Amino acid sequence: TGIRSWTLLCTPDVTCGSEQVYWSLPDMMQDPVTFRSTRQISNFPVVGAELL
Amino acid sequence: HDVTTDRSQRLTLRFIPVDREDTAYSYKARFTLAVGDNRVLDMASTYFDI
Repeated sequence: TGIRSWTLLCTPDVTCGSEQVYWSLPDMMQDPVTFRSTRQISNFPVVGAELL
Repeated sequence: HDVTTDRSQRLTLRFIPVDREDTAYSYKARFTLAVGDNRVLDMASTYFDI
């Protein structure tokens, strides 16, 4: 119930690591395989996962 | 007879955005318009509201 159960020891990383970013050039690809479109800066249609 | 309706569909409605920007230099909108099936919408009689 102490330490190992909910928390862990790891080798430290400077930034959050490799978090999945959702880059797109959506106007050209209507929707690649499974995506719905709404064009402004709230929910851009994704074209895959990239590395920041 | 044929250029007139007898169905329960409206004429004037009010649309609202969900999760919209509220910043000092940019104030954005998200009017997710989904016009009813077998029903047209004239845009020259359509405007916003402050």
